[PDB]
Amino acid sequence: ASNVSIVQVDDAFRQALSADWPLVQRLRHPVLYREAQRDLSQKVYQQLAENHDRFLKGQSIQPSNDPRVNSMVD
Amino acid sequence: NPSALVQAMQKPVASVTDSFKATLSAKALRGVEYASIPTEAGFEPSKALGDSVSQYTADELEFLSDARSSAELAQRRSQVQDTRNNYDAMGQNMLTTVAASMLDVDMVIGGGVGALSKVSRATRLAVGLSATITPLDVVGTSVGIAMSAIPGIRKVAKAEQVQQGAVRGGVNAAEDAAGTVVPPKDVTVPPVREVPEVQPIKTVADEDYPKIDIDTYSNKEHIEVGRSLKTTVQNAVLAVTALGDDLPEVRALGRALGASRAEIFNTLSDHVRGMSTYEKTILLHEAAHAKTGRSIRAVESGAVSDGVVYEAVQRIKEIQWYVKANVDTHEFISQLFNSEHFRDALRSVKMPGSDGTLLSNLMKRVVTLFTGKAPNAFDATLQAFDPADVFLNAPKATPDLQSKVLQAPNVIEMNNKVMGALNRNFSLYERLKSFGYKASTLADQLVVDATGTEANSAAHHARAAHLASNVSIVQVDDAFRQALSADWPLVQRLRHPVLYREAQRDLSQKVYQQLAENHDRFLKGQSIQPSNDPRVNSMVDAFVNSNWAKDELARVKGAGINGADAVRESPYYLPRQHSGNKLNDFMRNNRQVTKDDIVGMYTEQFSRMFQQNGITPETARKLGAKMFDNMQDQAAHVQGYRQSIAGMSYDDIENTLEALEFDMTAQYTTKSGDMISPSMFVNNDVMGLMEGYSRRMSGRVGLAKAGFPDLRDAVKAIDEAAAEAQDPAAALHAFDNTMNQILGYPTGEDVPDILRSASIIGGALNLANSGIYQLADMSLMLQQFGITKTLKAFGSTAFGRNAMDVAKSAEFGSRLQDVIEARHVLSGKYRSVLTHLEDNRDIGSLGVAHRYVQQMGQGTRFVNGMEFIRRGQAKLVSGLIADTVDDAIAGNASAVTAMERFGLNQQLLDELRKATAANPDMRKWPDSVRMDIEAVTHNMADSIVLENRLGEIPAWMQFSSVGKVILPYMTFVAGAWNKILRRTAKLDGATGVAIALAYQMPLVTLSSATSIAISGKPVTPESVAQRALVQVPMMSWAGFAVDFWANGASNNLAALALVDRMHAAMSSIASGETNPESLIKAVPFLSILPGMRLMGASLADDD
Amino acid sequence: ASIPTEAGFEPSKALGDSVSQYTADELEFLSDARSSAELAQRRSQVQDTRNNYDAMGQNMLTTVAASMLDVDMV
Amino acid sequence: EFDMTAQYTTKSGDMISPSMFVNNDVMGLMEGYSRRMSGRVGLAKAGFPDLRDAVKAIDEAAAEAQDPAAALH
Amino acid sequence: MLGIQSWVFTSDADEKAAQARVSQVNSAMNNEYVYNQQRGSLPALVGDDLKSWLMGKVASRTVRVKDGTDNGALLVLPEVGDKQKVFGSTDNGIIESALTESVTNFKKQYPQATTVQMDYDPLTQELIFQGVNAENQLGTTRASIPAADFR
Repeated sequence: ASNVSIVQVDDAFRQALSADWPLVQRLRHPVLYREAQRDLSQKVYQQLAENHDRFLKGQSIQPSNDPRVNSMVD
Repeated sequence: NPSALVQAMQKPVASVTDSFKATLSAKALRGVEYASIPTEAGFEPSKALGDSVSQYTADELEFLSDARSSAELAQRRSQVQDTRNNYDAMGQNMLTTVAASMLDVDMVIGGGVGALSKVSRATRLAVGLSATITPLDVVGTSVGIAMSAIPGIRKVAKAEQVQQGAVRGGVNAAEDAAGTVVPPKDVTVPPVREVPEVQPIKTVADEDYPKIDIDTYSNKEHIEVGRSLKTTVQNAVLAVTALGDDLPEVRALGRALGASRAEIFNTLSDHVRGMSTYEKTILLHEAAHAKTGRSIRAVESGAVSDGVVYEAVQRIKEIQWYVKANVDTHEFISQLFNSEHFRDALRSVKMPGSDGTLLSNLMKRVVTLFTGKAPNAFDATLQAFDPADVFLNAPKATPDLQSKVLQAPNVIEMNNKVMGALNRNFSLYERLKSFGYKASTLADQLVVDATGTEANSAAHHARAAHLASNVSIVQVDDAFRQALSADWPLVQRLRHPVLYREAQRDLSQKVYQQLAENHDRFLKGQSIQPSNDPRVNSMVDAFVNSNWAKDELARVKGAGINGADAVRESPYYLPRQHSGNKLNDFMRNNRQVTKDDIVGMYTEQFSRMFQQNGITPETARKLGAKMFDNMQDQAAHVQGYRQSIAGMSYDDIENTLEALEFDMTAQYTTKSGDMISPSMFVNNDVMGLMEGYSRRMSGRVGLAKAGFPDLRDAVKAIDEAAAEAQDPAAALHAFDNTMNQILGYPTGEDVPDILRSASIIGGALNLANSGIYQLADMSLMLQQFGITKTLKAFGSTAFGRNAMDVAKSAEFGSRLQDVIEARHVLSGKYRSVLTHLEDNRDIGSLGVAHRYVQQMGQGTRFVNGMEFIRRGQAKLVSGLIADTVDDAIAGNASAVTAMERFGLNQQLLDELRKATAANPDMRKWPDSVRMDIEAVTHNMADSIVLENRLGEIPAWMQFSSVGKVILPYMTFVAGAWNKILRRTAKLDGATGVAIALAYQMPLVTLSSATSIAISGKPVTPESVAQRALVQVPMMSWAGFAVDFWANGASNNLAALALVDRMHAAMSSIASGETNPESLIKAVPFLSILPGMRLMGASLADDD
Repeated sequence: ASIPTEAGFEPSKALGDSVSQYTADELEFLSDARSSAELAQRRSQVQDTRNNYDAMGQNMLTTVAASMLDVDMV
Repeated sequence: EFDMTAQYTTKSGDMISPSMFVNNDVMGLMEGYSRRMSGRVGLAKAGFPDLRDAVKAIDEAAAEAQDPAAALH
Repeated sequence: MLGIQSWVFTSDADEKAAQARVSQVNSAMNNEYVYNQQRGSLPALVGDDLKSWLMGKVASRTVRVKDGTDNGALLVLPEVGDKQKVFGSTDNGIIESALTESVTNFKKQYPQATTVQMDYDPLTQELIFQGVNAENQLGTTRASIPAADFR
């Protein structure tokens, strides 16, 4: 049951870097390519901290100005 | 058939608003300027635009779809065009559009055409340009520029010089004429001398403007020269070689390096000329550290596998490893330069795998790095390896700040001092903790705004809860305004100010009465029926659909706040209270009724109510008398907590029994035969009854969630904490004052609501490297400009002299300070005057309203702004009266012979002097003489308003020395207003942010000047400007801009929503992320600077 | 997995008249497309799937063993 | 319970806080949670909602074989 | 349109001015293109047609101030809502003559400045002059003039 829903978020992470990193580029700069994932992970993790604490206290949620984060959260 | 299967198995298309997030997205902050336009029945904004919807950018449509009537749509379509025209000009330079996000008041406070779209475009532009070398620095510099332009001032000119200059135009501009009419054959000199018609005006550069620059090199490696001009290393080096004819032929090394950071010199072509030959070689020697830029790229995957450099890094790291066993890269490389015997150590060893000393092959690879030309120039560097004021500096923690009061030696003190100048609460939280340990634990539960934990103070929760209410109070406020939009055009309101006030009192009574019936009928299962007055139906409908009535009853039951289940619920609910004002006002006109009758009146009710409990007659009279003593205290605003701890603070019987059901129709008979009933003294207004309830219930809900659902232990926890400090008396007073502010009670001081400021505490280090300090420093220098100009303006005018001089005298400065601060008027004896003036007159009574209704744009921005000035002036007038009454009681004969002009006589004065001597406290006047001196003052209050309209000193007021400063004030301000409208002539947002400051700034200056003198220190412009900061920190200056933009319930939404947008960004910054979005959102106080420029510079212009 | 989603794409509206050349399960496999490129690639794979099984149809028994030996199917 | 923002000062003057050592990745934080909660839910439905008796039931079963050391392992 | 006088015999000084002015025009065109693209109002053209469109857009806002030295100076006026409120007239032949004193003073104060840029600040009703460098970089020199006296 869990994996049926973990996958839907995995496919969103892959699609967020499909552009800006074609297969040919990944083969040239292996080390730097890893940081492009660490940056998005940090951003999304931080964004999900705010919306939780605001939800728990009856306030309102607001979106971010980076188009990838909104899609990842959705 | 088959196509049915395809769509049956597809998934539903997403909504058309799920996309466009961060562009569409709070309507209250966008319709303030159109509030008072009546709604149109059956209007539909989509059906009215028709084909025209194809000429908008998907957010202009969002702003246009709010129209409720044709006129509103017509006005919105007009504003959308000015919004384009303004931004067309700013598009000429890309950087300026980045700074537009932080400096356009309409966009940062409210009312603009789209706010998210501009921010989400500025962030993308800032990221793009960096491909001033990182996205944060682009944001930081975009505002450093666009604010450093020295303004020009007007000055009087001699007519002859201007005409000479203008004549040299035309000529030099008519040589391009063809001259085919009246050829040169037919020209002659005229027999009279002409002269053009130019005006006598000059322009002169200002002298007091500061030289603002932003530091963007502290957090990066950089080179200092002569420890200003800022350039880059690859730019400086070339200049050295060109102007380097006195160098050993080293010059070739410089040329090679120049084809291979930030630099600062404490005109570039001449800076290097004023240097000795030795220094400018050390400049190249330190520039040889270019390896660092290349060592980093080979650690990160930037230089993926590029030969030469990739191999050189590997075979430098190998040598770095070798030296450990047998005898990071940055320290090794640095040691290669900054030492002598370290180099000597490597000479005494040969490599294990090739010829040459270990040192020799190490150098071979450095040349490959800082030149990049693969593997002859080794001799040059070898000889360059053999005291000057050039150094290579590693990143440092504390930036360079130009303001005097912010410099600190370490990072903790600097952080403490920066937050003090922004928010009021910080200096309060700091002062609470000095009372020992028990105070420290309790402080965290009341005022702090934690950034790293769930447990958060009571003020934070109260602030969060107080926004929900206002989201629904506003929808009813806009209905009241629309009910009188007809029958009262703006021109009529300005003629009949007094009568206009009754048109509201009538509707309030009607609606209040209507909501009483529908509640009692709903509670008994009957049916509701509408009324025959069309306004009442609309007002009631706007109230039911507002939906706040059930929301409040649901929220208050949350956390189980004491005896709240006893209340009963219905959509038409509305609380009940008595009013001490209606009692006094009725007892003033009628004097056949005395205190002896009201107490007897309440005795009859009390005796009948508790009959079943055997209430003895004496207790009936005691309760009757204690319903009058604590009713006068309600009108004078002298109440506070510790008297409503039994239950909630909205029941009139509990508050009477705690101090040791009414028929409302039973008729009592007085001594004189006049009949009386308790219904005449009930409160009637709606809005003033909704805001009071909401504000106190928000404060109670916020306090419960912090851990005190009942106040009984809240008191005990304070009494116990205070008995630890060396002076228990002060600590208890401080905590009592804080609690009164939180719960929403009148403390008697003139300060903004506690909920309007934040107390962010968190990580000092992360904030410093974000760059907020540099932006806070800039906004703090411009205060010097405005205050200096204000002091000069006082020094110039004749009225400014003797007015800046009374403030120094110890004989009068103290009283003027009290008159400005309104400390004798807000609570206590004299509040009757302020109550009478406040809610019994309109903007038409100012006089200045008539004189400017046509220059200023005749719109909402005029009426909305004039209320602020009304509420400013009333306090001054009341304070003047209060001062001149106490002076008369003191003994000043000249005042007594002016007091009697309005009805005093020996009998009143003797009794007043007797009463004041027995008790000097006098929280209220005695009942024996209340109704006479109260009427004497009210007669005076009316007269001054009529004679003083023009801004003049009445004949009978010539005795008062302090009055010579207050009465003529409004003429001084009118001068500044004229010069500003002679410069812009629009009255847009930037002009409002200037006019408000023009009115409000001088009072702060006078108060601060008075405060400094009494402390025995010299009063210089810098001293006054620094002392003003500990009264109105930066984030409170923005309060005035909001106060002049919106009025009433709409003010709270804007004022509160700025603070949370700041806390929510600084919390993310303190955690470890520094997205430029966060930096943009984290400085809302930076909006008022361009408005400050207009006011500050406009005070120097000649007339 | 790694193909970005297309805003407002609809697999039924893009096929149009072509939906009349499939066997009621190829349509099931084709209705999952979220963007034009994904549909183009699915339509390509469906053709190789026909070509492979055309050859195996020469003998009836071999199609029985295809159920247990085709990795893509099991 | 931890403040996560309060700043400590080391001997050398460098400042330090506990926020620097928190986990950040998402997927590696989702899979770990799901895998262990699935294992706990499965064990409960078999008759051991709490592990305290699960340990005891093992300690008692091992002391029957000829070599208790191996069975417990 | 560049304002150079010599058309038969030219020295290197004219070549340097022409080289600087070409880069100035290129920077102006780049700024115009960026501003148009951000608002989403670019036309459906490519290559030479787009180049001609941009050149025609820029050509209308060019003014050749006269005095100060040989070849005078070249400026590009900023875009404004309506010219009659700021400049006081819709004809460039009067603004060209009126800007002479300000340009001469600005060049006298800062001899090292080679080119001048002009910008408008609507908030304070102010006109700003600043020196510019190649590569779209900006210098440190700046000046300010109110609009009232210019009108």
